Amino acid sequence: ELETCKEQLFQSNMERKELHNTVMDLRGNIRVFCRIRPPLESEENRMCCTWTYHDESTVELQSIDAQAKSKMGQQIFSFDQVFHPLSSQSDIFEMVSPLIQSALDGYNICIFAYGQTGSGKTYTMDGVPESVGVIPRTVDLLFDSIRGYRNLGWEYEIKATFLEIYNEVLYDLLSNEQKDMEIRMAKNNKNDIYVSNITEETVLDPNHLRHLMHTAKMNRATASTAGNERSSRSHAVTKLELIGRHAEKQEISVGSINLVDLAGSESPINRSLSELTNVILALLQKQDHIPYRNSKLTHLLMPSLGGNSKTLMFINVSPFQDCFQESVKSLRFAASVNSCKM
Amino acid sequence: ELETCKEQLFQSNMERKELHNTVMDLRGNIRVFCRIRPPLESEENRMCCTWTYHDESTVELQSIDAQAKSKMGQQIFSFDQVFHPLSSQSDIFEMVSPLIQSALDGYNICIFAYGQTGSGKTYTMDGVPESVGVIPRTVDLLFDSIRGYRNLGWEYEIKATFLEIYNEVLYDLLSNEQKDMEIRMAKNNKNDIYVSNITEETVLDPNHLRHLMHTAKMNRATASTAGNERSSRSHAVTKLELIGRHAEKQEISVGSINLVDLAGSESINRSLSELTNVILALLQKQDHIPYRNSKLTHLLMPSLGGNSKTLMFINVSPFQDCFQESVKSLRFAASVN
Ligand SMILES: Nc1ncnc2c1ncn2[C@@H]1O[C@H](COP(=O)(O)OP(=O)(O)O)[C@@H](O)[C@H]1O
Ligand SMILES: Nc1ncnc2c1ncn2[C@@H]1O[C@H](COP(=O)(O)OP(=O)(O)O)[C@@H](O)[C@H]1O
Ligand SMILES: [Mg+2]
Ligand SMILES: [Mg+2]
Repeated sequence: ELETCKEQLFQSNMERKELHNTVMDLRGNIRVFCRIRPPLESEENRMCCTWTYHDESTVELQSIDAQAKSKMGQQIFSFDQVFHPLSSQSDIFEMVSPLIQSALDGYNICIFAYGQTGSGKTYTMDGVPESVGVIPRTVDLLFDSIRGYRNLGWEYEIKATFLEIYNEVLYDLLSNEQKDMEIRMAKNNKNDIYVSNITEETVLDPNHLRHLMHTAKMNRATASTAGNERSSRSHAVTKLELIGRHAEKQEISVGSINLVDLAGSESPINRSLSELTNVILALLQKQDHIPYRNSKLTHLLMPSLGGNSKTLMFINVSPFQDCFQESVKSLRFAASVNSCKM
Repeated sequence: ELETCKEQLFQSNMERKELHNTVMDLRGNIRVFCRIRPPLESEENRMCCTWTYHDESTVELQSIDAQAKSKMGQQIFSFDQVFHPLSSQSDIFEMVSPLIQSALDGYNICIFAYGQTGSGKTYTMDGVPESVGVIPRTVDLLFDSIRGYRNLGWEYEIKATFLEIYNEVLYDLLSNEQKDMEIRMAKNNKNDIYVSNITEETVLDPNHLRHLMHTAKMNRATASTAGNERSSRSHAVTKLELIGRHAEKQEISVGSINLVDLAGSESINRSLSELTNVILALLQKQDHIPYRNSKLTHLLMPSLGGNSKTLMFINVSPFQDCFQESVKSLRFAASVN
C-alpha cells in the first residue's frame, strides 16, 4: 500500500516533468538575454552611452557623440529579457534554475556568456567569492534537487569535465599531463559526443566540485598576466552530466549542462565564434543542415543545440562610449536572432 | 515511515498544480474555438458555402453567390482551433479536460456554446445518448480525478445547481415550487456571488448527477414543443462547485465549473449581447466590466474574473442561407483574438 505513495510519487513527478517541458517549450527553448554592467571605480572618467530602456525587454543605446549620431540612425534591440546595472546574480539565476530541472529531467542545456572583453561573461558565469555566478549556484541547486529525488527511487550521479579551446585545440583543465583529445561519437549513441582522454571526475558534493573548479581555474595557469591574448581569446567549457537511474523500475535519465564562458567577441580562433553563431541562427530557421562539425565548439555541443535541447544566451555589454562600436555588434547578433524566430 | 514521503506527494502535486496553471496561462485563459457541423439527411438539397481551410486554426467562408462573394472583399477568420464536420465529441473534450483540472485546483471555469439556432450548441454541451457532450464527460472525468485525490489527503465535495434564464428572470430547474431567486454577494467573499432559494444538491456519483441532469431537462418543459421562441431563446446554466478539504493540513480548494448552454444568437438579447461585451472587455484589460448589466453576466461575474479560465465555442452551419449569420458569428471571434 505504501507502494501507492512511492508509485504515485513516481507518477506525480512524471506529470510534473511534462508540464515543465511544455512550459519550457512555449517560453522558448532558445532565449537570448542581455546584461548591462555598472561602470567601475577605475572607469569613473569613462564615457558612457545613452541607455534608453523602452519596456522591460527592449533597450536602445546611443553614442554620446552628437555628430556621429546623425549617420548611425537607430540602435534598438529586444530580448526575452534585459538586465541592468542593478540586476543581481540571483536575478540572472532565476532565468536559469528551470533549465537546471530540465537537465535532471533528461534534456541537454547550454548556458553561454557572450560579449566583447570587459563586458561581464566571466563575472556572469563564474562570478566572485562575494557574489557567485551561475556555475556556483547551479551546483548547489543541483545537489539540493538530487537529495530529494532519492525519496522517489532515483539515484543521481554527476560527472564533471572541464576544458578550454584555444585555436581549434582542446585542453583538459584537470590535468597538466598534456595529451591529445578528440571529439568522437559516443559508443551508445551516434548523436551523442564523447571526448577521448579527458579527466572526468564524478562530483561528490558542492565541496569536491568547488575544488575541482578551483583546480581547473589554476591549471588554466591563467596568464591573464603578461600578454593575456590567451584567456580572453579562448572558450571555457564546463560540463556536468547528470545521470539518473531508477532500479526496480529501470529506465534512466540523462541530461547534461554545458556552461560555456565564451571568448571575447571583439576584433583586431573566431573560427569557432563565428561558426557558433551560424549554427545558432541555422536552427532558428529550421534549416535542413546545420554545420556542427565546422568548429571544435559546435561539434562538441552538437548534442545540446539539438531538437529538445534548451539554450540560454547572455550578451554582456559595457556601458561605455569607447566600447559602443562593439557593444552594438554584440547586440546586433541578438537582433539578427529574433528576426529569424519569425 | 510515510510522514517524510507522502508530504513530498502533497508537495509534489502542489508543483504540478502551479505548472498546469502556468501552461493554461501561456496557452490562453480565454480561448475561442470554432465548430462547423456537417449537413443532415434533411438538408442534402441545401446550399453550402465555400469553406476554405487556410491552416488548422484559420478558415475562410464564401457565398457560393459568385455575385455576392465578388462584392464583399473576403470571408476569413482564425481561432485557437477549428473543428470540422468530422470532429468528434471526444475531440472537443480534449480542449476542455485541462480546464476541468484547473477547477479541481481551485480556479473558475466557463464553457460557453454559442451560435444561431440550429448550429450545434445543445449538441456540443449535452450531446446525445450515442455521442455524449461536454457536460457528461466532465462528470466522469470529475469523478475519476476525485477518486485519486483521496490518496493525497483531499476530500472533494461536488455541489450542482441547474438554472435557466429566459427574460432577465431566473428559474431553478430542479424544483417546480416556483420561487423568486436573487443574485447577491456571497457572505464570505464580496466578489463571489450566491443565488437565493436555489436547490443545490450535492452530487454522489455519475448516476445521481445524470439523474439530476435529466430532471433538470424535463422540468425545463420548454415551449420548443409548442412555441420554440422559448427553449431556443433562454440560457441554460449548469454549475458544479468543487470543494476540496485537506484535514491534518487545513487549507481548502474552492473551484467551480459553469457549463453554459447559451440561447440562439440570431439578431432575448439583453444577456447574449452583454455577455459578448464582457468577454471582449476582458481581452482589452478594460478598467470596469459591466457584470451587473445582465442576469447572465451577473451570475457568472466570479467565473470570468482574473484567474478564471474561459472556453468559447462558436458553432456554425455549413449553409448558404445561414451565411449572412455565420459571418456575424465569426466576426465576434475575429475580435476576441
Ligand atoms: N555585474 C557586475 N557587477 C560588478 N562588477 C562587475 C560586473 N560585471 C563585471 N564586473 C567586473 O569586471 C570583471 C569581470 O570580467 P568580464 O567582463 O566577465 O570578461 P570578458 O568580457 O573579457 O569575458 C570583474 O573583475 C568584475 O569586478
Ligand atoms: N456535429 C454534428 N454531427 C452530427 N449531427 C449534428 C452535429 N451537430 C449538430 N447536429 C444535429 O442537429 C441537432 C443539434 O442542435 P443545435 O444545432 O445544437 O442547436 P442551436 O444551434 O439551436 O443551439 C441534433 O439533433 C443533431 O443530430
Ligand atoms: Mg573573461
Ligand atoms: Mg439550443
